[PDB]
Amino acid sequence: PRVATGNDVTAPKETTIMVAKHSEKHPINISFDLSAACLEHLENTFKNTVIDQILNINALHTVLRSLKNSADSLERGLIHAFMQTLLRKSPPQFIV
Amino acid sequence: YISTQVVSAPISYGHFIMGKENAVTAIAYRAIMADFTQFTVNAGTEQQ
Amino acid sequence: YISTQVVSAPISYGHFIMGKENAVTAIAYRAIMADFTQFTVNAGTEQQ
Amino acid sequence: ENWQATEILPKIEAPLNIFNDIKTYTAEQLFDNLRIYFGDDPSRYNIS
Amino acid sequence: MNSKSSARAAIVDTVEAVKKRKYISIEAGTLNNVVEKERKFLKQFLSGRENLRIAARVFTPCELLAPELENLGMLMYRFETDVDNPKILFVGLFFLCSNAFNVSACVRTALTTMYTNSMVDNVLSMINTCKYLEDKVSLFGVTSLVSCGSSCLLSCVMQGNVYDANKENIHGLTVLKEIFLEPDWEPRQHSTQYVYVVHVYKEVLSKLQYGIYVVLTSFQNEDLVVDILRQYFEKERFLFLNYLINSNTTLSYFGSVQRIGRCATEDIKSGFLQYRGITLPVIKLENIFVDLSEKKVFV
Repeated sequence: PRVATGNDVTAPKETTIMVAKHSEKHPINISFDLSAACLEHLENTFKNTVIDQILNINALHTVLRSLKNSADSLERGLIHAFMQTLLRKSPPQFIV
Repeated sequence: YISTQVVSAPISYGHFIMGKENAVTAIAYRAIMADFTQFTVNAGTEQQ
Repeated sequence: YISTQVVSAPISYGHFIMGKENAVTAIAYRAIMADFTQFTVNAGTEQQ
Repeated sequence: ENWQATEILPKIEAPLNIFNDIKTYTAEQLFDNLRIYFGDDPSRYNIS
Repeated sequence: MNSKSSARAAIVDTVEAVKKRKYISIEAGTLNNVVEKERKFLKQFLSGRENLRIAARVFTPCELLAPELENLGMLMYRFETDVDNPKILFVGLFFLCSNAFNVSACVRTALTTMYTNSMVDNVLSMINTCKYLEDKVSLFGVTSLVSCGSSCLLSCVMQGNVYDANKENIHGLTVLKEIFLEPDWEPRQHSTQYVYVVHVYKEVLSKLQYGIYVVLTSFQNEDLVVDILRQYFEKERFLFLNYLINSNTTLSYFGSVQRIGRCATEDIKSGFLQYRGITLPVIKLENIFVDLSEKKVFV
């Protein structure tokens, strides 16, 4: 918006300004590995023995706990990547 | 082998009119799809 | 100056689902227009 | 130039558009833009 | 018979065999405790029996990868270095075909003008101060997934077809059109040919100059291919017979051949690369099952 000008001053023109903001793109990832013995005891009970049942439940709790830990890690990766981007955007206070 | 035959011809032009679809794509993307609406309604169905 | 108070906050992600229109334009012109049905239904009217 | 619109999108059949073989046409370049692949090119799918 | 039905039966059998290789049936007691995300992951439960290609992650300073951060699919070379900080360093096929002698002067200078900086100049000085070439730098595989961060991450395929993921846009080996040649009576004899890499040295009165050749032939047998390459290289072989005695540099042969892997005859197509406007003719092999055999020397 302009302001009307008084005597001896050129009135300025209707300034129209068009800008465009792009999108940064940023992936995150989490690896976790299972051992081959864990993969073997996860998928079958060879014989239905007591020790084999114990190891089957340990393999299952290993898989479940690693899934929950990885999901938490994706949440915290979202936290940290967003804080990373705000710190790269933010100019410091004396400049501002 | 020459005989006059009574043929059923066109007499006027065909028409082609844009829709709002093609107007918006022509404005923003510099381009036109012919049959954008018939195209779209059969996009996700089995009969593509 | 420091208090602890209850604030109405979101709890889920916002959604967005790509239209059939945007799917067709993504296949054709390599582009998505967001809000495309609004640009369609507000184009030829007074309220652009 | 994009070809995936031809690769994917709805098409209209046409009977006897070529009475003659298009082997000769492809092999001796009748056309201006042509895209030919023998084995089935999986690049139809990366819709960016 | 019915035909259409049996065809659908075979296609369903192939899709179910892919699922049998991909997922694993779970015989855990599978109680109702877990959340639905873990529920659907325990129903699916992927394993990596699906890609069947062998890759390697690789870190390289990004000053060396000038066309190869843009053009996916290149031979790569491991250069071990006496610097403790980086023990290995990775090298483009074009970066080494610069000071190869087969390349004509126009293509050589053109590529060099791509490859002109301080890091690449120092590395070429190191390669020249090395005595031989073939066991200070070595063949490593085929490029996919260039990241180009600060220190660029390169994946590289040891075995299998060249693809990052999704099994889409399966890249191909890119060979400089000048450096390759096919020694056989009938080129492209019947069907899929084996692509080899031949390192050939040469001595212009002072130093050794290496040459990087790529051959394509229908022969599988390595004895047959070194027997055709001796017939090809019999003159310069003779010149090295005179050189290798008066020299004292620790090498004992004329050259060495090593198999990259399979190709297809109809998957050979010409083309050109361009980086910073330098048009550069290449022969682009399209689909390559990478299979590194041993180095086999010939004197």
